[PDB]
Amino acid sequence: GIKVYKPTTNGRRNMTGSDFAEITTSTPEKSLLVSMSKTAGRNNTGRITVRHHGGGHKRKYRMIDFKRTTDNVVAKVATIEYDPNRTANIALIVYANGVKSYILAAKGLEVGMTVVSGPDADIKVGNALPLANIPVGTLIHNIELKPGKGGQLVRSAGASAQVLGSEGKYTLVRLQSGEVRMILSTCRATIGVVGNEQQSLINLGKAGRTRHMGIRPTVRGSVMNPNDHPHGGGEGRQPVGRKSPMTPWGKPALGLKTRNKKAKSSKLIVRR
Amino acid sequence: YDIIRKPIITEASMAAMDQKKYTFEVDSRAHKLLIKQAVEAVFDVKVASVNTISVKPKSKRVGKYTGTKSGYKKAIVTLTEDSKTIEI
Amino acid sequence: MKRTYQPHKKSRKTTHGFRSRMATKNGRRVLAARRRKGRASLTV
RNA sequence: UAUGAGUAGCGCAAGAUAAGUGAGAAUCUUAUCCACCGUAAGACUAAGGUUUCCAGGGGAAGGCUCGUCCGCCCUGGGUUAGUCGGGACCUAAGGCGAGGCCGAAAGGCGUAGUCGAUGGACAACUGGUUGAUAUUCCAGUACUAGAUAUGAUCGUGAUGGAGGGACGCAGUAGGCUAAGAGAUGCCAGUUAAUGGAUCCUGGUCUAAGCAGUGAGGUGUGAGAUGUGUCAAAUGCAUUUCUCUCUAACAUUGAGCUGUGAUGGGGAAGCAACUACGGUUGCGAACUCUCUGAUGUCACACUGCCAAGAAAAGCUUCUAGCGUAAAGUCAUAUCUACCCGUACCGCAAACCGACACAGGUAGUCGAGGCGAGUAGCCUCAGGUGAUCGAGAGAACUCUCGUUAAGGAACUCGGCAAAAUAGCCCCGUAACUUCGGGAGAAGGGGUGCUGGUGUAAAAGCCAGCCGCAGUGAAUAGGCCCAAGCAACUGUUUAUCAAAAACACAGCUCUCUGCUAAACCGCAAGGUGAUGUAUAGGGGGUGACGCCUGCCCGGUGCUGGAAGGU
RNA sequence: AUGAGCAGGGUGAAGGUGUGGUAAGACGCACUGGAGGCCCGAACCAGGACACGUUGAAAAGUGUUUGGAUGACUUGUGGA
Repeated sequence: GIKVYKPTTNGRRNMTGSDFAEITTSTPEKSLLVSMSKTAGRNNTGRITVRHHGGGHKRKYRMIDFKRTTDNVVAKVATIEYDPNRTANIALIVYANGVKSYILAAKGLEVGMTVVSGPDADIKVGNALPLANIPVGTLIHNIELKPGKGGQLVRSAGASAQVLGSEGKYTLVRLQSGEVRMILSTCRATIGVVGNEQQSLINLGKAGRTRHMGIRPTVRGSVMNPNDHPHGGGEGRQPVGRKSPMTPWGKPALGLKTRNKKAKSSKLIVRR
Repeated sequence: YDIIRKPIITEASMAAMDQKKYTFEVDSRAHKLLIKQAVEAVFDVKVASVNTISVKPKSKRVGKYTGTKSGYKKAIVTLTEDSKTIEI
Repeated sequence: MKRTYQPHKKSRKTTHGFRSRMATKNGRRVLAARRRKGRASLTV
């Protein structure tokens, strides 16, 4: 879903348009209170601590149902709203008790589908079953190794997820890129699909509109000083033959993997 | 109790006399309601209120070093009528 | 052009007030140097 | 203490005479003209300055000269609040942080909590008033909150529960109004030199209340299951429907209409006396037309994506409520704290060592032309900014000209020149199809009467002109190539670019208490992020294309053996 | 983080609408309509060039041109 801008002026040359085109109207709900926060990368210490960054707005976040540990209710979707934050969109929900709960939206849902889990429900889009209930070869997200603990894992803005299999205590699941974790089988799960898909291909001309995105620009390492970077500056834009260029910090970057195989993990793996 | 400092005699003091007002001084650690009722006690004069103002200290030179003359809270005694003015 | 100090009252304090200087166990030490010398004043 | 040297400079703008003043006047004061600024060089207001203000007196230094003058000096006064700004309210960003966490120590972190305005909460506004204070002093009107005095009656209804406050940007339309123009109307002068009358002030009302309205949004409600509102709730949103969506109704609302409020304001002037300077007193109409805002409704609406503070004051619900005058309204009269309040503030008080040629919030900001807050001359207002006189040397620098010729000068049309306004014609090249492009080039442009221009140009004829955006103010163009796409950013105290950056494109790393990073750790970022995300490396749109070589290096992976 | 702004005037997209257009869309021309690192040009913010001065008004300027001029703007406030 991508319109264009007409190439009127320079800078407005390509300007791959939005096609929001789908989202319910405007005005997100006011008791969706999450306080705004900008570390701007810099820490408790606060020098920079974290690279090129900054320049968005007072991004008034809002509580999505990260966990959805609720039960078998008319969990009515009402609206699918815009997200400033994350790539997929979002949706309001009222239960029987008259609450304002709120979920990540999907591809093809609609207001009044009221989709819910006990894990009573079947395989239709929007159920928080565990994979102990979900059969083989399905398209899920929101599976996190800690039961009673919502999205930290591959509930994914972007595309959703898939599941190959399961055995015993765990679940043989791909994420992307030929990767499988085996997750605790009675941990919750939301069958379905991501909200937005094409929000990987929008090209936007102005450096300043990427500043409206909110990252101050990224320097190359090249013309930087020997004081600055292992790209040893000198005559011209000279090449770098200095054995696989790297961070301004002190480790090589290309190639090597840095697994930390000595983890609370690695018995939950794929070949890669 | 009588912690009124002194009166103040300007050319506006006679305008205060015609206005049934005064220009009296007290210590800094004060309140216009408190010196109001103190004035009511030792004077039996019927006060409307007092204005606010104090004076900064005047640090000029007085002598061969700097005359660090101090400020004082110029109390504008706003009376009502039908009471005892004091002509001192 | 523009010069360094065009301070306001918050500006002239909030680095050098008696609790600011007193605070960090350190500026009060150099204030105590300023006392053991005992110059024209202390806090500014 | 010389010296240079009585030389540089005398710190960006024009005063002038007469009279006073004194002892001594250029430079002090007045009068009278001139002059300048005037989207300011006005007024008012932040920070700041910290009394510089004013009155009187004086002139040791200071004033870049003089100096009776002064931001200089002595002396004396000068700043007034229930409502103005803050605090006695709340809270962001942040800071401190008992608890706790870790750490040789000091420490550094941090839950509760605590302060922290530039924010959000809320009553007063007109007139007069000094040498100076005015929303502060007082006349008139309030309102806010409390008090004690006084017919309630069970009522209050919380830290809970809601609601609400409560918010992005752009742009258009009105609505009204400040504000301005024109005449009605009022007051005073028919001016003196051809002419011979028209001349300029005129031109009020404050908010609060009382009652409505420009109008706006807004859908409403009712019933039942409540399923909940960590307890409860009649308050709330939704289960389900009767509807019924007239929008009645809930809900806000510029201005105006009267009232408020007949309030003294108001000039030529008039008298009086106070020097007759001045003060006191007295005294005019108070109309309408037209423009009318970016102010106003009001982020009201429309529209578009970078999707847009906070709590608290406030309402509602009940847990409670001696609920018995807690409550509660009438009633009555008082009260309403503390700090700040003067002046200057585009500036001789600020910050530039200085009476400096910088910098310095914000809000208003006249007419006439004029789109215009640009010009240009005069409003209101304010100012003459600090050494002058001579003489017009040469020279130095800012300005105006120039035959004839043109860039022949020079490394280089470098600087200056010249063009530009508005309208109306017209407009190549390639193009990523928008542009180019104001391409270029062309024409017009004053006034008089018509007629048509008022909504409205063009007509006609004439009058003229050296000249018709009469001056001011306001593009030199073209061809071609290289580099860079572009806008941005770039060494303030040299260098703005081909340098950086940038979307883009490429690769690689990271499945999460991420990787990476910061810190001894703790803690935290990364991000309430989840591989379309995060980190690193390259290159820098779009179009085409990215060929070969794993010997070596590094990387990755593997394990037989050596080590 | 909270705020303040940033005169005017063109330009004209997208969007929307309606009819000729269409089986029906694509099309036609209106109408809105302004989005826009749009343009000119004020304040404002810079400093490209040039002259002046350079023991300078000045520890970094003046003066004349020049750019941006609704943004990656400018900048108050108060912080790290």
